Parts: sequence; structure tokens; C-alpha cells
Amino acid sequence: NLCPFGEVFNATRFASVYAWNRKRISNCVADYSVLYNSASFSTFKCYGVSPTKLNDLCFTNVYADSFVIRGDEVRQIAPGQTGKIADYNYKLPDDFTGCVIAWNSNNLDSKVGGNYNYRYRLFRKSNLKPFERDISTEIYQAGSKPCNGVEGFNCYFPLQSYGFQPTNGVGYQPYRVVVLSFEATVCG
Amino acid sequence: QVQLVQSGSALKRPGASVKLSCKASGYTFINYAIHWVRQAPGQGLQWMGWINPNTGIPTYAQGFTGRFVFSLDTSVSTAYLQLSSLKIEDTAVYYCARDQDLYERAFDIWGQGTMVTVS
Amino acid sequence: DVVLTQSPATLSVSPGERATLSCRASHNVGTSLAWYQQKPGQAPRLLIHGVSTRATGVPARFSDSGSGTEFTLTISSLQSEDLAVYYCQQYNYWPLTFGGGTKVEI
Ligand SMILES: *[C@@H]1O[C@H](CO)[C@@H](O[C@@H]2O[C@H](CO)[C@@H](O[C@@H]3O[C@H](CO)[C@@H](O)[C@H](O)[C@@H]3O)[C@H](O)[C@H]2NC(C)=O)[C@H](O)[C@H]1NC(C)=O
Repeated sequence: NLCPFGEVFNATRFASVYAWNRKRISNCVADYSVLYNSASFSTFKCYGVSPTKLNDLCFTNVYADSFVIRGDEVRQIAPGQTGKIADYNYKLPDDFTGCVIAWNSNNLDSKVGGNYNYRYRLFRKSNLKPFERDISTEIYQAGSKPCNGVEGFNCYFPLQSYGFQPTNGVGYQPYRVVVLSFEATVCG
Repeated sequence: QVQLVQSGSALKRPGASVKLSCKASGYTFINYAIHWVRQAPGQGLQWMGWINPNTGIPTYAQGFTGRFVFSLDTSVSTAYLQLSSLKIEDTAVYYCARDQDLYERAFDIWGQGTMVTVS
Repeated sequence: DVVLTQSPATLSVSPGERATLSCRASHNVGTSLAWYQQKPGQAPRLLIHGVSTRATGVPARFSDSGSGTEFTLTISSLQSEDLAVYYCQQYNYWPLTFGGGTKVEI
């Protein structure tokens, strides 16, 4: 009973970072050495567990969270970081076990003219709690007289669309991030 | 008319190489990806892989690694395929296909197929 | 890979009755499954992209249904020009995987 890591890492359409996907991985046998010895991922930094001993442990529940961010923003997918992704889209706790997989996907998510399919939350009243998502689309501050459901001057739409083009430099190129989160049902 | 025009047939010896072109006319070539599908005679369709026109990176399936190499020329708007080191069990029809969308990979416009007969 | 199984391998229906072509997927491919039509000798021809969208130039008798791991292609009234081998293709997961095909016969 292999764990379905092949339908988290192979999916054609990943989700946006504001509505990041989440998959329960449970009651299966997980092979993590085939992900370490893959030579495809730019980032496989692991926190709270070492990746070479990952194939021996047993976990209770395993979450696989998948989203697409910018290339200059994979440093914000880390415990205790600050940015516009870790504040408003996807916050990881400080006591975080499990780990983060990122690889370059300019081959898959870049369209000539602008791939405005992935959106990141830009404006939200407070910072996010860890492992919390905010899929609601409501207008920002209204420091003056209220927006009344209408955009414009001094009333801002929260969601900003990523623009991915194949001519962008490495840092504006889209990256596909998978965040494994561990604790027994999932063994090696 | 939107089209994908392929080359003619082939008759090669085992160990030889054949160069199949797939020329795209009627649409902007860089905007849409090109997928290669192989169909053996009396057998189902079997995906080989794809190549990106605006990035140039080829991707291969599980079995079509090594001998099969994709390439393209952007200016004349065509895509190629190297069948290096032909073996006897490569007698098949080789299609090139066009992608409907970036995330809707349904092959809306196909080629005509090049019957690569090897013996 | 996502093994897509089509049952039956061939089906025989009279010219005018409903023909249902099942394509069962190994994993949940969502609603991302295309249906092709390879008439004998010609290139395959796309019929339905995902369960709503039909192609350009396709007759309106072809209808898709199902989502997840169970997909049926339903031809309403069979003509004499719809005798081909119908392949289902998932595109939810890389690599893109085809089915075995279903030889429709009168
Ligand atoms: C997601 O993508 C990966 C990589 O393309 C897929 O991994 C591949 O999985 C297949 C079957 O699970 C492996 O085939 C096996 O190969 C061994 C050794 O050749 C053979 O003994 C078996 O009988 C079987 O044919 C394949 O090697 C493997 N490739 C890699 C690079 O790991 C995975 O299946 C994909 N998942 C989904 C859901 O599409």
C-alpha cells in the first residue's frame, strides 16, 4: 500500500497560494528516498527530521500542501519567516516538523503574454495563523468612507494575480511548492 | 485552416536513424505546446512526451527515454523527432499533437502520422 | 502512472440506440479526461475536452458524463459515421495516459 505521493507531485494544475491545496496521507507505506534521490527539486530543506532517516520513521498523519509561488519567494516557505506569502497566504509554525519541496516549473506554469491563473493574497487585515487559509475575497481597508462593494481609489482588491512569462529571470519564474507536514499510520 | 503537417513515410534498417518533421501552420507556434503520440499497428495510442516551444525543454515518457529525442526550429515553425538506433519493435505510426490550453492538455489538432516501418 | 481502463474492449449496438463507453481511472483524475475518436486510417480526433466542453466540428449527439474514477461517453443516436475506436485520456497527472480504446461496431 504505497502512499499517493504520485498525485501530489505530478498534478497538471497546482492551486494558487491563497487557496493552497491540502491532502490527507494516511494508512499507507511512504517511500521518501525516491523523493530525495530524484535530482529534480531545487529545495528540499527539512526541519525537525533528517531526510536521510525519513524512510525509517512512522507518522500519525501526513499533510501534503501544494501551491505555486514566485521564484524569489521560496525562502518565505520556512518556519518563522516574514514576507507577503508567509503573512497573508501560507504561514508555517515555528515548531514545524515535516518539510518543504520546491522545484522550478517554468516549463509548466509560464505562458507567453502572462499566465494570470495563480493569485496571491496581497492585502489582509492581520497576519495569518499557522496552517490557516483565507479564500474569501473582500475589499481592503476603507480608512476613509467605506468601499460599499466597489473598488477604486483608497479601496483595494486583496488578490493580486501573478504574471508568469518564460522570459522572466529566475525569481519571477513560477515555482511549485509541496509542504509535507508530519505528526502511527504512515510508515516506511 | 489550422494544421499540423508531418512528413512522409519511412523505410529504415535496424540501427539506423530517421528524422520526422511536424510543421505547424495556421497559428502562432510559440503559444501552444507540441506533443508526440505513438500508435503501433493494431495497438492503442501511447504517449511519448512533449516539447515546449517557448522554453525548448523536452520531456519524455517512461519508455521513450534515450533513443527518442525531440527538437524544434522556432523560426520556420516546426518540431522534429530523432529515432536514433532503430530496433525491429519500433514499427509504428508517430503523430504530433497540439495542446488546447496550458492546463487543458487535450490534443485538439493532430498531425497526419508518419508510418515508420523498420525491417 | 494513472492506468485508464476501458470496458468493454468492443461493443456492438444497433444503428440508432444509445452506446455507453466506460473509462475507469486508476486514480481520481477529477473532471480532466478527454475523449478521442480514431476512425480507421485517420488521425485521432478530439471529441470532449472535459465533461462540459465539446470540440469544434463535433456532432451534438456525443455527450460525456461522470467525474472522479468513472467516466462514460454516451452517443445518443449512432450513425454510420461514428464507427471508430474511442480512447479516453486523462490529463490531471503527468504523464498523460491514454486508454485501451473501444472498437464500436454495428
Ligand atoms: C508520477 O511521476 C513519477 C515519475 O514519472 C512516476 O514514477 C514512475 O512510476 C512507475 C510505476 O509506479 C515506475 O515504473 C516501474 O519501474 C520499475 C523499474 O523499471 C519496474 O520494475 C516496475 O514494474 C514499474 O514499471 C517508474 O519507474 C517510476 N519512475 C520514476 C522516475 O520514479 C509515478 O508513477 C507518477 N505517478 C502518477 C500517479 O502518475
